[PDB]
Formats: sequence, structure tokens, C-alpha cells
Amino acid sequence: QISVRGLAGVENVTELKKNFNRHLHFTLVKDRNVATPRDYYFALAHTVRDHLVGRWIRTQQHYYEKDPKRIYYLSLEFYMGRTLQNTMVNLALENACDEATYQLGLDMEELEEIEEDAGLGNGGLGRLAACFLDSMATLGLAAYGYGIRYEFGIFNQKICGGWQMEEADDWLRYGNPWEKARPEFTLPVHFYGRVEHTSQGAKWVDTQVVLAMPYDTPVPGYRNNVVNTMRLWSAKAPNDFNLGGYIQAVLDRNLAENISRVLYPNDNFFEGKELRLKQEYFVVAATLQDIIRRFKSSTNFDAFPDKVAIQLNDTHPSLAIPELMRVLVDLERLDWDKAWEVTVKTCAYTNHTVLPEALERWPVHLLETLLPRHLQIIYEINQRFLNRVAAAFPGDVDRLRRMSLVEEGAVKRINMAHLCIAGSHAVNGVARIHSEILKKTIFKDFYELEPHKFQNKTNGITPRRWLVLCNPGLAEIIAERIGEEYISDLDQLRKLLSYVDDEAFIRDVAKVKQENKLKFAAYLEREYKVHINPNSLFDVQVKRIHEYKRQLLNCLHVITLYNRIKKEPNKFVVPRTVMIGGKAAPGYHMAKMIIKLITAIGDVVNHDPVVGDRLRVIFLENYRVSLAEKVIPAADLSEQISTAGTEASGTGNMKFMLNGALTIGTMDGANVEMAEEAGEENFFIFGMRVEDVDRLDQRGYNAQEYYDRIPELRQIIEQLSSGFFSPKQPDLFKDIVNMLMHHDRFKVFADYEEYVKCQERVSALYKNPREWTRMVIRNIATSGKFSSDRTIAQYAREIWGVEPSRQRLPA
Amino acid sequence: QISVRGLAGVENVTELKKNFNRHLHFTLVKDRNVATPRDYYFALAHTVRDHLVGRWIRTQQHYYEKDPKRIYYLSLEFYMGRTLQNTMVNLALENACDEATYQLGLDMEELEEIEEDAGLGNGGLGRLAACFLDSMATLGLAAYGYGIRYEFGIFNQKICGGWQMEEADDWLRYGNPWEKARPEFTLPVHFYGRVEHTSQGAKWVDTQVVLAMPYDTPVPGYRNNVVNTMRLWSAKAPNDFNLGGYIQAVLDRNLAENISRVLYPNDNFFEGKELRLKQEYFVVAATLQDIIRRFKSSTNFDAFPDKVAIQLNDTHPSLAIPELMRVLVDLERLDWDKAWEVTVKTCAYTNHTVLPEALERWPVHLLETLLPRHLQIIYEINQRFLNRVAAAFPGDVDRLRRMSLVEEGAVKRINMAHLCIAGSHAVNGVARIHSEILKKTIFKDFYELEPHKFQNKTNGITPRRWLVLCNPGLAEIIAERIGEEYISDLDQLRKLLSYVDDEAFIRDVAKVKQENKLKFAAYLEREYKVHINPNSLFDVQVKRIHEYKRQLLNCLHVITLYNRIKKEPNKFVVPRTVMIGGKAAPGYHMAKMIIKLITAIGDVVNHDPVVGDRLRVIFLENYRVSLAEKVIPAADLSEQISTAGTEASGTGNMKFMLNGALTIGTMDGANVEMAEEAGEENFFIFGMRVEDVDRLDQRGYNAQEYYDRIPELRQIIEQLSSGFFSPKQPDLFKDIVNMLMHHDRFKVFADYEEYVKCQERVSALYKNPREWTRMVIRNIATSGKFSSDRTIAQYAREIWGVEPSRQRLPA
Ligand SMILES: Cc1ccc(/C=N/NC(=S)N[C@@H]2O[C@H](CO)[C@@H](O)[C@H](O)[C@H]2O)cc1
Ligand SMILES: Cc1ccc(/C=N/NC(=S)N[C@@H]2O[C@H](CO)[C@@H](O)[C@H](O)[C@H]2O)cc1
Ligand SMILES: Cc1ccc(/C=N/NC(=S)N[C@@H]2O[C@H](CO)[C@@H](O)[C@H](O)[C@H]2O)cc1
Ligand SMILES: Cc1ccc(/C=N/NC(=S)N[C@@H]2O[C@H](CO)[C@@H](O)[C@H](O)[C@H]2O)cc1
Repeated sequence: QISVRGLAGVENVTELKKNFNRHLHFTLVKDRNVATPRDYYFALAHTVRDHLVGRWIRTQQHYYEKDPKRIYYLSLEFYMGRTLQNTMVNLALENACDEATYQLGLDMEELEEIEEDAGLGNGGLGRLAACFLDSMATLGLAAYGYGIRYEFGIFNQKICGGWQMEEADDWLRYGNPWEKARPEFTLPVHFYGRVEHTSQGAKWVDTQVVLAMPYDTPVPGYRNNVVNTMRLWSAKAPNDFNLGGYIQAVLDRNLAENISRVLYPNDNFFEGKELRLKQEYFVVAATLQDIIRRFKSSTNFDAFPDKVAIQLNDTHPSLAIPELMRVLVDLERLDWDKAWEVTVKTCAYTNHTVLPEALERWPVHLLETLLPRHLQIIYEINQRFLNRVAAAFPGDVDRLRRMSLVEEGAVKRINMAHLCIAGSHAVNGVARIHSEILKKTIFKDFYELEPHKFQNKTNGITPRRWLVLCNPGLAEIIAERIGEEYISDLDQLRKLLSYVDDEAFIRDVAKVKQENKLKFAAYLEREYKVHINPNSLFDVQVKRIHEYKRQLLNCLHVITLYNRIKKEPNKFVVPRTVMIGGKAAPGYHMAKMIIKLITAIGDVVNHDPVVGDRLRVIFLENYRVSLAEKVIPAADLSEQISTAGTEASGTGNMKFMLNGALTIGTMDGANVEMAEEAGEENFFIFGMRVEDVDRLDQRGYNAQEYYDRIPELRQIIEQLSSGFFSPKQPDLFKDIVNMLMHHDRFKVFADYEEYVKCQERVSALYKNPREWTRMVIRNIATSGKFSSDRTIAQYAREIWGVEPSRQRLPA
Repeated sequence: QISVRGLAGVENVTELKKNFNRHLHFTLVKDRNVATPRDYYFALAHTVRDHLVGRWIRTQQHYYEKDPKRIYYLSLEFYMGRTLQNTMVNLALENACDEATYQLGLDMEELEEIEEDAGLGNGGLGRLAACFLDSMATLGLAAYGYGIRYEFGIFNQKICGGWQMEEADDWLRYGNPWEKARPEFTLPVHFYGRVEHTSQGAKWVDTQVVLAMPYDTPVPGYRNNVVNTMRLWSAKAPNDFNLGGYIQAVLDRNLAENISRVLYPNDNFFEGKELRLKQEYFVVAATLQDIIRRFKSSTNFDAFPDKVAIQLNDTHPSLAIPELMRVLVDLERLDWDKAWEVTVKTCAYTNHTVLPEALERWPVHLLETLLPRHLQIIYEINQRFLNRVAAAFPGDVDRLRRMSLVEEGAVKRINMAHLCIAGSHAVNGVARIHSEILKKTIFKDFYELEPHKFQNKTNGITPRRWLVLCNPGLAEIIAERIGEEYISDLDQLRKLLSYVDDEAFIRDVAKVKQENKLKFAAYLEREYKVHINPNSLFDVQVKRIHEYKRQLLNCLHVITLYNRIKKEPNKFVVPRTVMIGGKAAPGYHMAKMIIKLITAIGDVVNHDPVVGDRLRVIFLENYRVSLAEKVIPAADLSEQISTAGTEASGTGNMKFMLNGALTIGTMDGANVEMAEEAGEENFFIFGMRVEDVDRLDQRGYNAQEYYDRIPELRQIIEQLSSGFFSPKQPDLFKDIVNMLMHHDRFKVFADYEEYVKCQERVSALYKNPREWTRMVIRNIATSGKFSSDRTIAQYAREIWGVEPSRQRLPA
């Protein structure tokens, strides 16, 4: 149908159809009379995956022959979403499969909806890993993602009576067509035990052994025939494990296999839970053995850093540092200083937050029991590091206690971030302002000691998933004017600037959005039975529920608009559909209250006859990658409204910019760079800058001051307190009111006036469709910087020491 | 190479080779440079299984079109063993695959050794189910095996320091190429809850739900293009299950899934363990819903028994009876009497033992908690049944308490065997003598009430696995003389009687055995590092370790031969290799001692220089179906020496007879029929008959009497007591001696003299190879009756009311 989706040649269509029927018969053991829709999806998935195998085998063979430096991306999260369409896109098979399935009498889009998301991540950090893998494959890097194959990914969110309910994401139930178990590469991982010191150095003995079994998933590059590997470890009990008593022993195998059972969803508050530590060590131990095995299959560890880069995705795999030391020192018998040199040059650390409650600080007593040798190595790293600090800053005793990897206190803890900085040759934040905040505040001491380690690598998103796949209409009208090269060279979108006054292009951009909004309005009626006005402004905030992300500020605005309507019902207002979506971490009480507030607001607003269809508030249930692919192209306004200094980068922001939504946001995270690229005139910037927040903290934030001086804010609070939004439970929202009035870390009230005013300027612009669209064009045209291809090229050159290559491997 | 293994046509070999390379590439994601031996096995398994699919789909389609009466074989055990060779045999693909793999540079036999046994059974009852499935497919019956897909089958046995060690049989670790998950047929199974009585009858409410997910495994008939289904249920938690607390809730899903985790290996002693009851109900509930679903997809349950037979393989699925009643009464609203009529006519029960400690007698309090509605139905069945007994035998109050399904006592129990008899139109034992023992003793009261219910169906073994597959040499020399028809018509083996004096045939039979013995002697050196004389008599006893099976009696004989040698070292004795193998139930202390005794005897005997290679005692580790396929063809003497009245049938006995071993045995179980078929002159029968045992029990068995009157027996006991076989632990075997002397239920000493004497007659015959072989020929020629095809044809005609058919389905 559309050009960017590839050729539907006669020979290819015929072959796809025959292979589809082959798989239906031989793989699914079905014929057309008994086939379920799920069978059809699997026949298609198997048909498509067949095209990956030659490329996958030869990509890996290529790396063995050429022996390039290998990139190991260690993450506990890979938020992959669905794989079928992505694979077709990157293989140029989409139109062909569409045709082939059409001739077979099937709707491919309906088949695509059957695939479960690989929801092996929580939010931004997990999706970043996924975008990165895609960019690394597209840029021809010898890169491997390493993580855990969770049996249960992020929970499915259900909303019952306005409340979030979690249910197990049993994503593997029907089997995953995209993975290949690799049992011959099964590796033992050790836990507990004790350290014996001999003449021949330390020995870690009496350990419990869990097996790590790898599963390989293909990561296809964009039309370059490169297929990289994502290797996820699953926990398996050894067969002599725990071996009435016989039965129990077999049942207790579950204990060892619990390690890979479930993704921790608490992206808000670090919990020192032992199972989480086991998961962190599990992925690190298995991965490092696999890395070293591959390194040897080419004595001399001097060349290790020339052949290996390990990227630590936050501190979650920080145990890579003492684990590498452990292997190098205890098993390979390198001296400490040489092992350390190798380690530092091998590892790099990416920080993804400044919220102190999110920092990993593992209780010493836990490491003592679980990983006794690692604790010893950590103490040793700390001593030698603190000797360096003492020498560089003689007499600065407070610097010593601030920089220590060991924090003294009630429970002694290890600061994993301090471990990562000490053990890495590079440390980067994920947006310019965030990287600066690291240098100036939380890692200031470390920056003063080793300024050369600190870098910025502004986040990006893959334009394959986040444009071509989810927004083919927009990709097509762009390709019509500038060709297809921009898909793997997003900077080329700048060429669209000379179309800002092009009437046809303005008409096309606005029509694509309208079509996207219509399709999403339909999706909402079909799957959720809710009726929205597609001519309204689509005002969307989708992201995990956090106080810092200030879904609450959006709530206050919603209520203001509602109250203004109720005050002057016969005044014209630009109609809005306000959509808020996102999961709350199950133990985050405030976030669950916020969700309930949102639904409670919807309950009042969506049923007020006076409101009509001028204002609708919808909570988007079960926000996840596949839902983002639908809602983002349909959005007009992107809410990026975190308190300045709190969102390290954001990536949702970039997805919206790429897909033709205007952004209302604070100068926070990557918003700053987005506004700089587009020009501030084409952005709706409001609120305190970082400096204003700091000034406020010095004086002391008094929420009452705002409540006393803003009558519209007072009314809202009074309505919240008195039970206007919870008639049967008048005090339901007292926690929220209390927090807002007395202990708001994120200064919701401080930005309220400016936000509302800025929101009026949004409504004003939307009244003028032509000028709205010209501003949109100016955003899309400048979103090039935010391609993860750019981010990855920067990592490759500035951190990993490898050159990207856009060259095809032979097909 | 050999004719019975099929044609190796040019077109087939070429196609097998190309499909093998296709699977290696596309399915295993490998090329020849990186392929492991396990990859080669899987490529072959996938290549072969491709040939099953058309036949499987059309067999099932056929049943839907023709709508024949369906046979449901309910078992908690299906001891399938390996599937690859069996499939090739039944599809006539063996020579072709052998050729194809040979040209690819692979040894197919080496590939076959990689396949794990499906060890979903303990011993005879589980193997019976497997042979039966094979015969039902071969006889063109619309038959389904239903059971549980255990994650862990029978434990792998390791022998450490002469002691049995169990390890988990993780048979699914690499994936099972022979199964197809059928998630669309997932069914809920209910546990716990309570019964509400309404106006509209009883209601079972507030239950916990476990999901039952079916996996289908093909059961190919012998060259008739029929492929039946074995459907095994796996336990899955529902997604709202149990839904810090979030993490635990996800982890607790294991509790529900524990149901299908592991096969209970306690074939010796009924344990009223709740998990076992859950497994029994699980397979019954899921199966019955599946049966009823299939019945409806053709209101009128009158025709249910015309369309459905359910065979209960022992009492383990006895809950089928009250479950059928429950569905019919509570869910379909049939009146009791009509539901009962339907139930009785639908169900038949096969008893597999008379050992009272093996009978299922479930504590009432367990049924109360787990299955409250079923208990109520059982009480109701009992009342109406006992009303029938009272009416037929007025005043016989003791009959009433003996026949009750409820046993009063300390804990009230339900006698599941009594439930099965009451709820079934037919009850059968598994050998003529066993069926008679049921009528005369343990079910006498029931036989007097309903004599028409009691039948015999003498056990059988499939000649496909147990001749063609494991003994191709013997199958071939037989086919050379009489053609190939006997493979699915084993009675034709009688034709071999006219070859008893045929010199060429005598030479061939003896040569096949010699080749088999050589191959097995090699197998023992290669995989276990033990060196045996292939010219010795192969004296084998392989079967689960039980006191009743009297491995101990064999032990006494072994020691007698050893002592006689030591007494007169320079006298000629026919050399023997004595092989004993079998697993002990992990909690069966005596059985574990017996294994230790056997190894301890081996330790002494195998290292006595005076003995030489005249006597060797070897414990065959990890006896299982795939090992039986090796050892049985190599055996000369089959030890079938259970105390008369204790082995219901035996089937190992039939395997040995078919494969050219002579049998030393008691008149017990099917031995009686084997001796009758072959003629007693061609059998080594010894020991007490059933009547002699009964006489002994009346007087009282005094083991001392034998110890006092048999000096050779005294010496053995003294040696056992004094530490001759355990020098470092002199009292190690005091339990055995004590049991033998004071509490031997199985009268080991009573048969000792006759056994030893009979064993001399065996040695005498073996001295004359020509006459040994002529007797062997006379056994093989009369083993026809013991084909499970005969057994199944009897079930079909006399119990299920269906005609077998040897006709091909179109290919
Ligand atoms: C891209 C690509 C290409 C080929 C393959 C081949 N895959 N080949 C096998 S046999 N895949 C297996 O299939 C099962 C699916 O039910 C999984 O449960 C199992 O984990 C997986 O290893 C996998 C991925
Ligand atoms: C269990 C657990 C513990 C901690 C976490 C942390 N999760 N941390 C995230 S999702 N960090 C996010 O990373 C993105 C990518 O750089 C940024 O754009 C975004 O600003 C930042 O908040 C998640 C789960
Ligand atoms: C005889 C026959 C013919 C075709 C098939 C087709 N089978 N097709 C699939 S996708 N089989 C799956 O394969 C996985 C193996 O790794 C299993 O883990 C899984 O349980 C099984 O359902 C199965 C049996
Ligand atoms: C957990 C558990 C509980 C009970 C059992 C019972 N297992 N019961 C067996 S294996 N019964 C056997 O059945 C064969 C087939 O008819 C007969 O030839 C044989 O004589 C008989 O002993 C097995 C496991």
C-alpha cells in the first residue's frame, strides 16, 4: 500500500504464503478449519523469523572472523514490546507479508495485536536499552544485550472502581517464537558460601549453585542484514539440588528458579530485597563468564579492554566490577593493580536518576551472607580509592566520608553508584542538564577527583519503532518529499524546514494526525467502550506514575478548566481530550491515590451535561510499549511537566516530538535540548528553571502562600478536601491535599499559575490549525538529534572506542 | 541394512536429508560447524515428526466424521520411554533415516541415545498404559490416553558407595519435540470451597481454581497411518492468583503449579499425601470436561455410554466416578438414578495389585477439605450401594461393613477400590490367576453381589517396541522364515514351531542372542567401565525393588553359587553373569538395603581371584525403559520369582520370553499362562503354588525351620550376620537377616531349596547350547498370546463394545 513498507514482489508474496501454510501445518499442527487467530499469528511469526536465521548465523560468524571489539550492554531491563512488526520493518517485509496475509484472507494488523509485549522493563531505562539495541544493530556494532529472562514482566494494570489492580504478566504462556534456548551455554552461578584464604590466595567455597541458561533473541538492524543478539538468562536448579523428603526436594527447586521469575516493578523506592540482589548478581556472573569465554575463544588480559566494553545500565549490574575483579584476581591470578586497570578500562557506567530514594545502597550484612568474596573485594576497592582521595585532597576528612563506597550509619551500606564511578573509565548522564547536575551536585566530589570520567550522552529513541512502525502515514508523507534515507539518518528531517510554508505538506501533516486521532478514537470505543471527540485537542501524559512527573499538576489544570467551564458554561473553549496513563509501582501509595484521583476527576467531568464533549478525562489503562505506539501518533500535546531537575532525560518526550505533537514542559531533562533544537518559540515552556527551584529550597517552600494568593487553586483544594470528587467517601483524597499543602517535594503549586497560563497559549494556538501545524512541522524537522543512532554513535566514539558502520552485510 | 526396518528409497533419503538440513538451519539455528550432537538429534526428531502431522490431523478429522465410540484411558502413569525410534518403526522410516543420516555423516544410533526417556511412570502399570496406547493405535481404535505431564518423571538412580541416590529427572530441560501445547483447550479445575444446598440442588462454591493446560503427544499405529493422541495436563496458575506482597503473590503461583511437578515414586506404600490427591483430581476433572466437550461437539446423556468408554487404570483416577456424577447431577441436572446408570455403563476399572498396603484408602478429612462435594456424592453412592447389599443378603451385617466404601476406624477412610467396583460395569484383573484371586479373596463379597462385572484381561506387551525396535536381529531372522505379518499378529509366531529342528534357524537364533550379548557387554564397558564374560549365562532380574519380587531370593542363590565355588574351586561350573537392576521407592528402607546387599555381594564376588570370570554380579544402575530395550535382548535367563499370589501379572516376563530368554519362575501372575502356552517342560518352574502359600500361612511360617534344616542357607545367614559382605560395618545387614528370620511376609526361605535345585537344571541345560536354543525357540514361538494387541482386542470386545480394525487410513 505505502512505499516505506517495502516491495510486495510476486516471488516474495508467493513464498511467504507457502511458508505460512507450511508453518500452520507442520509447526502449529493445524489446518484452516481448526486454526485460531493465535495460530495465524504464530504461523506468521514463524514465517518472518525464518528470514532472520541466515542473517543471524552469518552476523555472528562475521564477528568471529573479523574479531571486532565487543559491546556488552548489561541491563536488568529490556522493554522490547512486540517483535513481529519491528522485524518486518527492519527486513523490508511489511508490505509483502501484508499482501501475503491479505491473499490468505487475513488482516495482518489483527494478527499483530495478538503478540504479547515483551514487558521486561518498567519505563524509560528499560525502553532505552531496547532502542539502544536497535541502534547498535543498525549501526553495525558487535553488540550484545545481556539481561534476565523474567517469567513475569511488568504487571498488567487493571483499573477496578478507579483503583489500580495488578495481575501477573504471563507473557510466555503460549511460548515465545522469538527466542532460541541455548542449553549448551548453561553456566553455574554461585551464592552464599565462605571465603578461605590459602597460600594461593582467597577461595570462595561451600557455595550454592544456580544454573544460568541463556535464551537468544535476534536484534535486526535496519535493512543492513545485521542481526545482533540479546541474551537473557533463566535460572535453573542443578539436578542434585536439595538431594516426602524426596517430593519436597523436587518442589524446592522452585526456590533456585525464583531468581528469574519476576521483574521488580518498584521504580520509585530502592528496596534492599535479597531476591533483587540475587537477580543482579545472577545476570552479572553468568554474563561475565560468557564474555570471558568468548574473549578466550579468539592468558593475555592486557587486551581485554581492547576487545571488550561493558556498559552498566545504572547501578543494577554494578556487581560486574567486583565480579570482574574476582575472576581476574582469584581465578586468573592477575595481580590486583593489573586486574583493576583492566576492570576500569572495560567498564562504563550510565546514571539514570538523581532521586536519592532510587539509589542502590545495599546493606553490608546482605552482601556478607550472599556474596562474601565480593564484599571483601569492595572493601579493598574502597580502601585503595580512599587512599587516592586522601592523597589528592590532604586533610579533607569530610570528603573521605562523603566519597566512601561504604556508608556508616545504623545499617552499614554499600553505595553502588560510588562503586560504579570508582570502577569505570566513564560515567555519563543522559541529558546535558542531568550530566551537569551530576558534576555540580551528587557526584561533585568524584568529578573534582577525576573530571575526565564525566560525560554526557543525551538519550534518544529509535526512529524505526517510534516513527516508521507506529506512524507509517507520517513516515510516508515525509519520504514523499525527502526520500527514505532519514530513517537511519534522522538529521535529514531538517530538510522539512523548507516545507514549513508548503500548503500541500501542511495539509498532509494535519491529515496524518487526524487519521491517527480517528484510529485511536476507534481503538478506545472498540476495546474499552469509551466515546471521545476526535476534533478535540489530544492532551496526553503517559509515563509511570510518580510524584516528580507531576501528573498531579496536570490534574489541577484539568479541574481548573472544568471549574471555568462550570463558571461560564456558554463561553467557547477549545475542546480537549485529556488522557493520562501509566502504571504505579504496587507499593507506592501516593501514586495509586493519584490514579484514583484521575479516574475520580473523569467520573465527575465525563458525566457533567453542561460540559458536553468540550472536556473529557480518560485514564489510559495498562500503558505499555504497544499502547504507546498507538497513543503517541494520535497526540497533539505532550505533557512533560516534571519539576525542573528531577527527570534525568525523559524519552517519551522525544517520541511525541517525532510524531507531531507539540510539547508543554518545564526546562527539565532533554526538554531543554528539545526546545533548543526546535527554538523556544515552537515549544510551550513554563515554570521554574533548576535555579528557581534551588532558590525556593533555600528560602523554604511554603505551599500555603500559593493557596492564599491564588483563588482558583484554593477552590480546587477545597473541592478535593470537601469530597466534591468523592461524594460517598468525602475524605478519600486527604492524603493528596495534605501532601500538597505540607510536604510536597516537587512544588506542584509553585508552577501552577505559569502552567495554566501556558496551557491557555496552547488552546490559543490550536484555534489556528494552520499555525499549529507549522509549529508541529518545525518540531518534527528538528527532532533529528534525538535519534538513538546519534546517542549510540556518541557512546561508540567517546566511550567504547569503536566506529559505527552503516554498510550492509551481504544477503 | 535389514528388511523389517523398511525401504530406503532414493526419493525418501534425499527428502529426509534436505528436511534434516532445513531443521538444523531454521529450527535449531545452527550450521554444521557449530552443531552439537544434541542438535543433530533434534534435527532428526523434527524431520521425523514432520511425517506424523498429516496423519495425526486426518486421524482426528476421521474420528470427527465417523463419530466412533471413544476410548478414554485414564492413567497417572504413562511410561513411554523414547519416541524417535518407535515413530520411525511405526512409519517404516527407520532404514531411510539410517541411510539419510549415514550420508550426512552421522550415526543414527548415537543420535537415538541422546533422547531422554519420557519416564512418566514407575514400572509395570505405567509401561502397560504405554503398550496399550500403541496397541490401540495399531488396532485402529479411537483412543486417547489422558494423564499428567509431570515436569519430573521417575528419578534417575545413581549408585554411590553401593547405595541408591535419587536425582531429579529433568526430562523437559532441552524441550520435548514430541509434544504440542494446546492452550486453547485450557480448562479450570476446582479445589477446596464448600457446598451450598439451594432449591436448585447443591452448588460447589468459593473454590480455588487451577488451570489445566493440555499437551498432545502423537501415538502412531503400526504402519496403518493412524495417529492417536496422548493428552497430558499441566497445571497453570490463573493470572489473578494470589492477587513485597506483589512479588510473593507472583512467586506463590508455584503452589498451584506444583500439582504437575513430580511423579510420586512410592509404588510400594500408599501415602495419603494431599498433593497426590490433587494430582488424581486434577487429571480427572480436566479429562472429564474434555470428554464431555468432545461428546457435545457431535442434552441427551443416554447415548453417553454408547459414545464414551473410560478405563480407570487402577484406583488412581477413581475420582472419575463421583466427578462424572457431580457434572451429571449438579451441572447437567440429570436425576441421580439416570446419572448413575450413565456412570456405571461408562466406567470400567482395572486392578493391578492385591498387596493391601498399596490400596488407596483416602482419609475422609482430606476429601472433606479438598473435595467437599465429591465426599457427599461418595457417601450417597455408598448408602444406595449398601441398600442393594442389604436387600440381596438380608441380615448379613458383617458383609455390610466389609463392602462399605467408608471404612470406620481411627481415621475414617474411603476405600477407592470399593468405589471403582460399585461405579463400574466391569472390573478386571491382569492375569488369569490374579483375576481368580480377586473373585476368591479380596473382592469376593463384590463378586457374589455382581458376578457379571468380573473379568480377566491378561496383560500384554507391544511387539513393536519389545521386538522390532529393541531386537531387529531377532525380528529379521523370524521375518526371513515367516514374513512380516506377525508384527501386528503375534500369534503367527507359532509357525516357528516347525523350525524347532531346523539347523539353520537354531544357528541363527543362537547367533542373534550372541550378538545381543556382545553388544550389551560392550555397552557395559563403554558407559560404566565394567568387564564381563559374554560367554557366560546372562542371568537377569530387572524390575522395581520390592520384597515380594524377591530380589533377595536371587541374592541367596548368588551367594550359594559363590560358596560352592569357594568350597570346590577346581570343579567346573557354568559361568554366569548375574545382573539385578531396578529402582527402589525413595522411602522404602528395606528395598534400599536390598540394593546395598546386591552391590556388597558384587564387591566380594567380582574381586575374588578364585572365582575368576565364572561368577559376576552386577547391579544395573538406573533401570528404565531404554535400558530394558538393551538388556532384555541380551538376556538368557529371566528371573520371575515373586512369591506365588503376589505379582498380579508381570510384563517384564513377557518381554524376556519374546526376546529369547528362558524363564525361571514361580506359578505367579502371567508366568502361569506363559508356562501353559510354552508347555511346562520349556519353563523352569519352581516353588510354592498359591495353595502351598495358603497352607503355610494357616500353620504359620517359621523361617527358623528352614535355617535349621538347610546347612547352605545357615552358612549364608551367618555370613550376612557376621559381616562377611560388610567387613568395615559388620552389622550392616542385620535388618535383612532379622526380617528374613522373623518377619518375612514373602517366605524367601520356603522357596530356597527348590529355587537352587531348579537353577542347577538351568545350568545343566545351558551346557547343551543346541537344546537350550530349541527350548528358546519353543518359548518365542508360543509368546504370541502376550501381545498387547490381543489384550486390547479383548478389552475392546468384552468391555468397551468396539471392534478393532487392522485397515489402513489413506496416506
Ligand atoms: C529469530 C529466531 C529464529 C529461529 C528460532 C528457532 N527456534 N527454535 C526453537 S526449538 N525455539 C524454541 O521454541 C519454543 C517456542 O515454543 C520456546 O519455548 C523455546 O524457548 C525455544 O528455544 C528462534 C528465533
Ligand atoms: C526495581 C527498579 C529500580 C530502579 C529503577 C530505575 N528506573 N529508572 C528509570 S526508568 N530512569 C529513567 O531512565 C530514563 C533513561 O535514561 C530517563 O529518560 C528517565 O528520565 C529516568 O527517570 C527501575 C526499577
Ligand atoms: C508429532 C508432532 C508434530 C508437530 C509438533 C509441533 N509442535 N510445535 C510446537 S510450537 N511445539 C512446541 O515446541 C516446544 C519444543 O521446544 C515445546 O516446548 C512446546 O511445549 C510445544 O508445544 C509436535 C509434535
Ligand atoms: C504412587 C504409586 C502408587 C501405586 C502404584 C502402583 N503400581 N502398581 C503397579 S506397577 N502394578 C503392576 O501393574 C502391572 C500391570 O498390570 C502388573 O504386571 C504388575 O504385576 C503390578 O505389580 C504406583 C505408584
